[PDB]
Amino acid sequence: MKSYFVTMGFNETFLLRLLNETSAQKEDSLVIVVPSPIVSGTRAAIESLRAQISRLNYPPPRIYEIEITDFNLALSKILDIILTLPEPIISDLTMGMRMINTLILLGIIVSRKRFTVYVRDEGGGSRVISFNDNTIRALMRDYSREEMKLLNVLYETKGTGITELAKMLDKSEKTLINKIAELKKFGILTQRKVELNELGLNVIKLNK
Amino acid sequence: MKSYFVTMGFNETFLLRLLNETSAQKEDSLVIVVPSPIVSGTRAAIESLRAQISRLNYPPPRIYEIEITDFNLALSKILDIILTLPEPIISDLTMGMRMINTLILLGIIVSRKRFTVYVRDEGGGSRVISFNDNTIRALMRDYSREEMKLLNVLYETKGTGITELAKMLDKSEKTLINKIAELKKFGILTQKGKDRKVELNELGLNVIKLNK
RNA sequence: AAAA
Repeated sequence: MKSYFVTMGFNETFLLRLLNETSAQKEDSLVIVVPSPIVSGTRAAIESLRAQISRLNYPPPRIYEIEITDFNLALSKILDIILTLPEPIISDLTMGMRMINTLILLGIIVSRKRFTVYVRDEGGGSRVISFNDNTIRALMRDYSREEMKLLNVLYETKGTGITELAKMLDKSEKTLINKIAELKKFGILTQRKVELNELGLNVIKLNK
Repeated sequence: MKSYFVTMGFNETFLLRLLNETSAQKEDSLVIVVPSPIVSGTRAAIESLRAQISRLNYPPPRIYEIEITDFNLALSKILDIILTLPEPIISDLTMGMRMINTLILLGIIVSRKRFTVYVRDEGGGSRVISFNDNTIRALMRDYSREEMKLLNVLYETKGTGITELAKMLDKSEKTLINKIAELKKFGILTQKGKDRKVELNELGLNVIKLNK
C-alpha cells in the first residue's frame, strides 16, 4: 500500500501520469490538497479525475481544501494530513500552486516519514529529478571527523578496497566494514572496491 | 549586506516585487541561476529586469546557467553557488522552473546557511507566505525531556499561567520564567490573553505535532 | 504547466 499526496492545478493529466507510472492500486490513499475557494479550472480537473477512477481501478480522491493566510497555519493543516498517511508518501511537485507544493515538501521532510518526490519539466519531455527521505537524511546528517576522513579518502582515491582502505585509515578491518555498512545504509557510497556516489560527493561538499 | 538567490522564468515581475518588499540595496548580491541553454523568454525577462533595476538602485544581477541531468549532479551546482553567497539568503520560489526552485530550497536548507523564503499566489491572487531557517530549526530541534514536558502541558491546557505551569512541572517560578523567555525569543511561545497565560504560538503548534 |  501507498499514499499519493499532491495539490491540483488546472491539469489532471500530471496526476494521471504519476498514478499510471507508479502503478496506483485501488487500496492506496489518494489525497489532493486544493486552495479555497476551489476555482473553476481546478474543479474541472478533479471531476475529470473522478470520471476515470472506476475504469482505472484507482481510489476515489480525498479532497482537502485549505485557506492560506500564513505559512504556519497552512503547514499545520498539511502536517495533520501527512501524519495520517500510510507510507511511503508519493509526491509530485510539478502540479498545482507553488505555495501549497512548498508546504507539502517541507511537511513531508520535517515529518520524517518515508517519501519519494518527483519534479519534472513543466513543459514535458525527459527532464526529471527525484529524491526520497533517505536523500534528505543523508544531506542533513551530522558526520563525525572520523567519518569525514573516511569519505575524504574515498574522494581522493576514487575508490579503494576494504583491505587497503583499513590500512590507509589506521582502522581495524572489522570496524571499517561495520562503518561501511552504516554509511551505505545512508546511500552515500557503493561497493569489493568502496566508492562514493553522487550523493556522497554532495555530503563531502556540505562538510568541507 | 544580504544576498538574493532565485531562478527566472519568462517574467521579472515577482522578483521586482520581492526586491521592493525586502528593502533591496544596491550593495546586496543578486544571483540568478537559469537552465542552460538560456531560452528567449528568459533572456527577455533578464534584460527587462536589468532595465528596471537601473532605475531603482537595486543590485545588478549575476547570471549562472546549469544543466539539469539528475538530482545530485544539479544539487552540486546549486551548492557551489550557495557557498559563495553572503548571509542571509533571500529567495522567492514563485518564478522559473519548479525543478530549479526545488533544488534552491533544498540547497539553502542543507547548506545550514541563514535564509528567508517567500512564495506567492501565481495565478492572480495576492497572498504571500514566508518561512526562514529558524522555522526549519524549530521543527527539527531535538527538545530535551524537560522541554518536551513543558511543550506538551502547554498543548494540553491550551495555555496556562506561569504559577500553574510551575506547579504542573514541579519547578520554581524563577527557572520557568527564564526558560519561557528563552523560547519566546527562539520563537515558539507567546503570552496571550488578559491573564498572562503562556501558550504555544503558531510555530510552536507545529513543533508539538512532531513531538507527541 | 519556466505565473496553479
